[PDB]
Amino acid sequence: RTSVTFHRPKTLSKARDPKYPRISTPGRNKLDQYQILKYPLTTESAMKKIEDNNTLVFIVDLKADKKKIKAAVKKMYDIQAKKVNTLIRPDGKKKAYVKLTPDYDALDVANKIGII
Amino acid sequence: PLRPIVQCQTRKYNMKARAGRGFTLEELKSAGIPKKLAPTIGISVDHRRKNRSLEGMQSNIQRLKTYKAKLVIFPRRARKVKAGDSTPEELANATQVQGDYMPI
Amino acid sequence: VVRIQRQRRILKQRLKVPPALHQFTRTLDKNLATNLFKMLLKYRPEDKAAKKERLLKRAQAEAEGKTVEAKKPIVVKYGLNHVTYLIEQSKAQLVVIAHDVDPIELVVWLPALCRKMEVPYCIVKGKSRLGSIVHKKTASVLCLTTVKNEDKLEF
Amino acid sequence: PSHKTFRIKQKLAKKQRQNRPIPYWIRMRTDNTIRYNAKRRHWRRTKLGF
Amino acid sequence: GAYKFVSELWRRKQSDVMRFVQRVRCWEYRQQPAIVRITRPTRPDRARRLGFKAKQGYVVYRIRVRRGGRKRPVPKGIVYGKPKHQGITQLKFQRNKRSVAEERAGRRLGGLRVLNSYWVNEDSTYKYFEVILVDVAHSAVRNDPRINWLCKPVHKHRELRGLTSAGKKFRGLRGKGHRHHKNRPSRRATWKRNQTVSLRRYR
Amino acid sequence: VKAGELWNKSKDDLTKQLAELKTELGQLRIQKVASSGSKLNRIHDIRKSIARVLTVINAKQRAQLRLFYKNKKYAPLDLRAKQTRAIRRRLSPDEKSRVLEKTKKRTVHFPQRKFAIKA
RNA sequence: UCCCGUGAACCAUCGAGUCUUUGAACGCAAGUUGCGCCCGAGGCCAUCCGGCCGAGGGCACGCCUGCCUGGGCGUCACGC
RNA sequence: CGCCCCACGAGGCGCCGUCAACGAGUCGGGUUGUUUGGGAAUGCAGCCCAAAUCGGGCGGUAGACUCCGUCCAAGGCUAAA
RNA sequence: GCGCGACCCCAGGUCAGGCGGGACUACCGCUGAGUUUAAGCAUAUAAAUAAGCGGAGGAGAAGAAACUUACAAGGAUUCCCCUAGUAACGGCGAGCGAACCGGGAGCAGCCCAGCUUGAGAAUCGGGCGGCUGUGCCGUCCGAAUUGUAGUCUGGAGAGGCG
Ligand SMILES: [Mg+2]
Ligand SMILES: [Mg+2]
Ligand SMILES: [Mg+2]
Ligand SMILES: [Mg+2]
Ligand SMILES: [Mg+2]
Ligand SMILES: [Mg+2]
Ligand SMILES: [Mg+2]
Ligand SMILES: [Mg+2]
Ligand SMILES: [Mg+2]
Ligand SMILES: [Mg+2]
Ligand SMILES: [Mg+2]
Ligand SMILES: [Mg+2]
Ligand SMILES: [Mg+2]
Ligand SMILES: [Mg+2]
Repeated sequence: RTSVTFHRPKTLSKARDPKYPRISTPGRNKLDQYQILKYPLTTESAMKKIEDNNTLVFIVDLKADKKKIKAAVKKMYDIQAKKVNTLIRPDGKKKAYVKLTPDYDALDVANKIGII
Repeated sequence: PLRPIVQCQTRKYNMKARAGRGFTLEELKSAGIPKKLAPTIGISVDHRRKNRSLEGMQSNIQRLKTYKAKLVIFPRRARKVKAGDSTPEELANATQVQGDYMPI
Repeated sequence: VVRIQRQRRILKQRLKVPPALHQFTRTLDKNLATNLFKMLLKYRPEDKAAKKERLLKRAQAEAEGKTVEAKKPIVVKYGLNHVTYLIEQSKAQLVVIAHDVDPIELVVWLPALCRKMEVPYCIVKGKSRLGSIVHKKTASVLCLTTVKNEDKLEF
Repeated sequence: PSHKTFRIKQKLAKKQRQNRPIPYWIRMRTDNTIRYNAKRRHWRRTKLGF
Repeated sequence: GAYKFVSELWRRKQSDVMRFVQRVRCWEYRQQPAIVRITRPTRPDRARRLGFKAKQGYVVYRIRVRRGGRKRPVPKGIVYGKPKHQGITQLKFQRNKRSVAEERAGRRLGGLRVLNSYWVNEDSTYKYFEVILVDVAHSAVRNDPRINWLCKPVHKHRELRGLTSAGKKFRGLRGKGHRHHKNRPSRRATWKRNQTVSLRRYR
Repeated sequence: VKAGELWNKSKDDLTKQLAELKTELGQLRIQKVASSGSKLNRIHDIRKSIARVLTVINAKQRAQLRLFYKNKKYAPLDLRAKQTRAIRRRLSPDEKSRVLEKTKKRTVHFPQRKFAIKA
């Protein structure tokens, strides 16, 4: 040996392959789109945002992030979000402002579900 | 199970007889009841007690024969009659005796 | 673990070893051990595999021939309690004690017992080697009770 | 403060949902004894202590 | 039949043969941690008589405990009390060092069950004990009729309740007659019984 | 929807009804949002319909899951018997019955015999 | 539609299920929904037959039985 | 109620006298502290000393000898009241 | 230029497992006061108690004499009555304080270590496969001779004969 210092020799670690699964039942996706998008908001402030800013206001799950909101609005309503802005409301629910890419029309999206 | 006659200890009571724990090995062997069979047929044993005086030993021997005389034993199976078993007539006349069947 | 073991042999060196424990440290030679271990290798006990077919074979001898006919197989004897028993009955003819038994008290008194009972005894080097003969990991003692009539001279 | 944690914001939200007078129809149920909300809180009179 | 010889030599503890073997072992023990797994009993014959078997699930550990008494652990040796309780430094713990060791193993080895223990060595500062522990989850234990009793729930932490051999010693249960009658069922059970005021219905 | 009419179906068909009952629930949230009056009380029906279908798929999947592993294979932690921690750690009746050779000879020879007196 | 029946119910009862975030609390923390790593069903292209977003799920500590990987003239045998 | 029939193994019992193994820093003693109704020291614990095998522990006053009664520690399990 | 075998240690998100925490009526272990009483107070008493630290079960603990007794002796443990406010202990003050005998409730005794397989580890775990599935069978690895099984536990027992 040249070094005076004895280090820990490195050995093999074998990976896990258990003889029975600790979980048989699969995972349901409990935050699916209907959990993510609960219901659109119909406050007069929101109805302004539809015309003036091409925007849609939803009440969303408290555990949904901006990315999943973008995905779920494409599966449901088959549209595109240019930008999603969120805030957790003073009473505990999360509100998402969805801006549609300028292809789609927010008013026509508003009509196809019924808000205006 | 059957208890033998013993004298009490201590001057104040040595003139009084009472039930003891169990028969000694000599009392069991003199009456011809094997050591490891007695608890199985209703007779307690005491590997600790001693026989220092002949009369006490004689008294407890007679109890074992008196008990053996009025003891009846059912077979271990239905029809096989091995040693120590009894006649069917005996086993129908048999009831659960209650109280002190051998008073002291 | 390395540090303590090296000092353990060094501290052993420095201290005065009393005679009973220094009666080891005088082992049988290499020349004689190769001679002795040649004999022991002849009398290895029956291997695990070497043991199940004969019991399979003696099934037929019992099931049809209705006789057991296998004759006395002759092999070395081992196990400390067994060898001590053979020694005190004087059925032992050669005792083979490993120098490196730990705890040593298991064998310290064997030299005295074999000397008092007048059986030849040797101290070979390596308990792991004795265990190899009998198909164990270590053995710590061996003894040959009886040799075949072909090896009286060599024995 | 304006700088708060999510955990404190969560508890403050629940405290607001609980400052409401009881529904009127509760007063009509069979074998009812609730008169008013006996736990109403006012920010200037009783502090939350959290 | 070799266990008789090894036991007799261990009786002769002032012989030079035993003084040398123990002196070197005491050196090494002092060089190891206070609670160490060991592969085989160093006193196999003393282990045999204490119920140890060479079976899977039996483990032996070596524990080191300190020697001496129990100084009162108070902030400066200051006692706020009557002069009868003001002593500090000649007081003695009521459990023997054997009991202290088996529970040190017991707490650390929370998954195993203490069976017995036995002295191996000592010097002026430490005493060394080897504790026989049992894996009551091992199937080679659960199928042994002689040791199944240790798997029942009523035997959890026997050493912490004073129920091993050392526990039976400092509890005064080695002995039977007068001179020991207050220790059975327990010293505190005896005290409670003698304290009771029995007010019968017709009195 | 009825419990019986779901237990007698195929896996994919159960998945459909979950999907569409889920869609009907999403639209009923919006009347509450906008309108009122009468269909506000289909939510409780639809909400329990989803739960009932979820129960059916789930209760079914364990019957298969147990069946596949009920070759007395190693069982998953979610399919093993949860009774109490104490019960699971007991000894088996066969283990509690292991007796020693000497003690069980004490029963082959010299069992406790049936006897009477006065004879 | 639930009324001579798969059948109401703030009904009783219990075997089938679900069971958010935590807590002995277990990936590291915590006046933080803060900070890592690993696996990975599913989908996209091809900068490979690889890489990209993944649904879900792991990664605490001590201990026992077995195993795999390895270390030290500690004791040997055999060599070179 | 039915079929299966227990053994050359083990056990009981009768004699024999040849053997007859039985738990160690443990017991035991001193000293210290605690505890007890336990009083020349009831149990327990520290430290020191440290066993025996015609031997060991007891017989509520410390001590030596002769006899006498008594039990066999230092490993473990065990219902019911 | 090696490959050995064992010893003692490693590191593994290795296969499979068991640990910790909670509740306080009663149970087991440790530690541990002072108020108070003594018409003051210090040993004593309060008390081997309260508080403190732990460990269990449905009961727990104890239990089969290295026991008592002094008798014509008895015979595991626990609980009740009695012994008994007694023998004893105690600034012999204040106070404190059991046990044996006897009578009841309930009764039950067991198993190891060691000389004692040596023609033969006859024992045990695990993977895998099968089936009658709380287990049994086959097979392959391993534990263990520094000792698994069987015998045996002083009441005995090994032998021998019948
Ligand atoms: Mg924001
Ligand atoms: Mg103010
Ligand atoms: Mg104080
Ligand atoms: Mg004292
Ligand atoms: Mg007990
Ligand atoms: Mg104390
Ligand atoms: Mg008071
Ligand atoms: Mg006063
Ligand atoms: Mg006063
Ligand atoms: Mg005063
Ligand atoms: Mg308390
Ligand atoms: Mg108990
Ligand atoms: Mg009176
Ligand atoms: Mg008192």
